[PDB]
Amino acid sequence: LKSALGDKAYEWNDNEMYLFRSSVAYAMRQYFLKVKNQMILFGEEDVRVANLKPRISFNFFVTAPKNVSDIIPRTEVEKAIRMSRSRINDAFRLNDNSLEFLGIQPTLGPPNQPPVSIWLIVFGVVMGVIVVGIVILIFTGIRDR
Amino acid sequence: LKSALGDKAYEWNDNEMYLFRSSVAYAMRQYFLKVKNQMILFGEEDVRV
Amino acid sequence: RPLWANSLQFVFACISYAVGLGNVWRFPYLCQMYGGGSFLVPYIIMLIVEGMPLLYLELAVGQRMRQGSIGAWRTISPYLSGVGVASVVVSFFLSMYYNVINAWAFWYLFHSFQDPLPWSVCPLNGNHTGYDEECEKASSTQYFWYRKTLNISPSLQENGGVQWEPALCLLLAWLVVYLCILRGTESTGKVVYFTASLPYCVLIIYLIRGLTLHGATNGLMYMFTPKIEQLANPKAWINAATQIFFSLGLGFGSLIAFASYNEPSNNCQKHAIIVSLINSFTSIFASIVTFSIYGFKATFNYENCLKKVSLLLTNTFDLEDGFLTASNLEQVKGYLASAYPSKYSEMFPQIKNCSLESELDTAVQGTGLAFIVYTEAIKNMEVSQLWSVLYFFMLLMLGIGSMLGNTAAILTPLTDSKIISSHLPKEAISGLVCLVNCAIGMVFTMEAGNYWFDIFNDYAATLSLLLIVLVETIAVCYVYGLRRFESDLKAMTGRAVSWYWKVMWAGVSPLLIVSLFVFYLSDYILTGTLKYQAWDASQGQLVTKDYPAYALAVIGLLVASSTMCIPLAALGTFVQRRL
Ligand SMILES: *[C@@H]1O[C@H](CO)[C@@H](O[C@@H]2O[C@H](CO)[C@@H](O)[C@H](O)[C@H]2NC(C)=O)[C@H](O)[C@H]1NC(C)=O
Ligand SMILES: *[C@@H]1O[C@H](CO)[C@@H](O[C@@H]2O[C@H](CO)[C@@H](O)[C@H](O)[C@H]2NC(C)=O)[C@H](O)[C@H]1NC(C)=O
Ligand SMILES: *[C@@H]1O[C@H](CO)[C@@H](O)[C@H](O)[C@H]1NC(C)=O
Ligand code: PRO
Ligand SMILES: [Cl-]
Repeated sequence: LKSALGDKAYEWNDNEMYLFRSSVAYAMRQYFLKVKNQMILFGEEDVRVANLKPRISFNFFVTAPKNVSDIIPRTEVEKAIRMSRSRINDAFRLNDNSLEFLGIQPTLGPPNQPPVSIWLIVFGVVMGVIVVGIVILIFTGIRDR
Repeated sequence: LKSALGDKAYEWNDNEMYLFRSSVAYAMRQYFLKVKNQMILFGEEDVRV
Repeated sequence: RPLWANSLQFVFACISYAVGLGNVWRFPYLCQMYGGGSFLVPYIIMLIVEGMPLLYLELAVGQRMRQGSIGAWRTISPYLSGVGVASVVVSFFLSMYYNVINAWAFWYLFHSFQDPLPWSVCPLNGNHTGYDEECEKASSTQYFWYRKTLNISPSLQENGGVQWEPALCLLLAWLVVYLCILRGTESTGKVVYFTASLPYCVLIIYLIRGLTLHGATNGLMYMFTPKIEQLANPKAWINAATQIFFSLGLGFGSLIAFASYNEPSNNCQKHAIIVSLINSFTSIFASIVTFSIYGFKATFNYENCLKKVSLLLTNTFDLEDGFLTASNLEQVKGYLASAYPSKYSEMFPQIKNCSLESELDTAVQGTGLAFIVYTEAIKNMEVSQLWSVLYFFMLLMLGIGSMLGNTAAILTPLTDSKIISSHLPKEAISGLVCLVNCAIGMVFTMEAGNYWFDIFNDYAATLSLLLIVLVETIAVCYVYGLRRFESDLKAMTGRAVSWYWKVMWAGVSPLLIVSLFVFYLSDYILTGTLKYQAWDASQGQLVTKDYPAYALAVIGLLVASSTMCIPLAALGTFVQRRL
């Protein structure tokens, strides 16, 4: 927190863990609607949390709605969160560098916007003016022989 | 939605009503902690729509 | 011959021929090489014994003999004809590499119209998740100056083929100088005048933007504090002296041509001081701007050595975030040893021993101190495009001025021989010179170009100028001098020369120059070989490698074919005069 928000940073009481668990359940609800076309009513009690600490770094995992022995495989939780990370972030005002998930890293945005090679353009134009000069000068030169 | 977001606007399915109910429950949890110093475990099923 | 005008010009031409890139570009790089306050003292000492009196001597000789840089010496003792030819060869070698600086300034100014600035963000790697490898070990700007503008190969042995972009920029720089030298020095006053006035309204803007950066006093307290330890390093003193002789132009035989035209009613003793001081002063001014901005960069680097490590600590043994600033840093670094020795034994070899004294000294070492620093203060401004345009326009203007001077010094003794100005008009002499120099300057733009530029920057000029300023003085004051010379009188009328100028350029200049010469050779001979600084991309830090053989040969030839013309001309007279 104190890195991202710097100040104005709220404190992390259990009402925040509640919101986090509920938002993760929302993300899981969304994934099993637009990929697998099912309707699974995840709840905030299906997101088990462990090893809370000062750094606030915990572990969590998700189980089926009412089946305690049914753990959703990790490689699907890693996809639901990839889908709705941009919406989990702003719920806490964090910015993808203060809400690390340690195994899911962002990667979307390469650089290629120049259509015209501005350097070339400018160089081109400039050389023009100077050539004009070093041509016309030569003529006024033969003018005064 | 379509006014504020204009575009990129998501759609309002029941997974959004779930998030809304849960967030309102969170707000209520916070109010009864810094005003009345109680601890009341509101849930998403206590927000009737 | 044609003359001057208004008079107030002559001194503006001298000021514009001396304020060039020897002050805003080469003096900071030098002062950084040898420790800052270990390069100033020598500077002043020199300037008050061997920089001012020889300037006065050169202007007086160029005014009384009334002729160019070769005709002036033949008229003293025709056995001394060579000195003009050496003074032309040196200026040729100088311009040949001096123009590539204007070439690089053009390239940067051209790239400074994009958005965002190309040296402000680093490219994305092979999986669009993070910056490239060289741009994390090296800053962004060092990656730009070493791998987008140069493509510098990591060894003087692994050469390549002519690059494509900086060659074209060199072509443009030579076209601009050839276009400006279309009016003959005898009348290039306008351009001269304009330079200087320009390049002074900028340095003060950067002095107001420098001295308010956060962490800009550490750089000053480094640039000024003295170390009486490096007052032994002989290369420092020979570099001080050569720095001077390169900045004023003593030996290039140019100043002579200038104090040659000008009408013979001057008061030369007050056009030497007013030049010399200003030159030196401007250099000090530049060294206060750069070594402030530079200082800021250093602090920035150090700040990160505290963030990461601390964050590193914060990540490992865990710890409530926002708890390991700077003092707390040492605090916890100490309390984590005596508490968790299980992993402290394996993390301790990692903790990056990073402290301000180093990162302030080895940050931007090299010939690009004026290119990979002034960007570290342009990528931290309000509207960076306009202000980068300003700074690089300043550099380009200074370079064009200096190059005007050099090309005039090489054309004056070529457009005087009734033989040559008989079957080649006055428009194709300048053309021939510019074409030849641009066709030879294509060796500095290969994939191993910066090393050849370092060679041509380190031996030629400096050594030649030195070895010459001695024969000049011993010619004017023990072959035909003091006597007939002090008989200046009707020339100006200043009734004499002050007995603080007779002593200084008849019995202190030669002693000190010869002493310094032997004092430098006593290190070059016993050192063994010579070492240069390569890039070594795989790490992003300059390493040192000993020169190959033929590079040593070229170092030898660049001094031989410039200080061995005087005795050859002496022999040419002694043996010509036979029948
Ligand atoms: C809870 O989830 C588990 C899966 O982890 C279900 O167990 C499966 O049961 C079927 C038939 O009963 C077996 O064929 C599978 O092999 C079981 N899974 C595993 C991993 O062994 C269990 O049925 C679920 N509970 C309920 C009430 O449906
Ligand atoms: C950073 O400093 C520490 C301590 O000054 C160095 O740790 C020492 O490493 C040497 C090996 O060169 C050992 O012989 C010492 O016993 C170590 N000291 C302690 C207190 O453990 C560390 O090597 C330095 N880092 C680097 C990269 O040189
Ligand atoms: C990274 O990019 C390559 C394409 O260059 C792709 O084939 C590969 O699967 C990607 N790897 C990961 C881990 O995303
Ligand atoms: O003035 C000259 O001739 C060059 C450029 C500045 C210092 N030396
Ligand atoms: Cl100087």
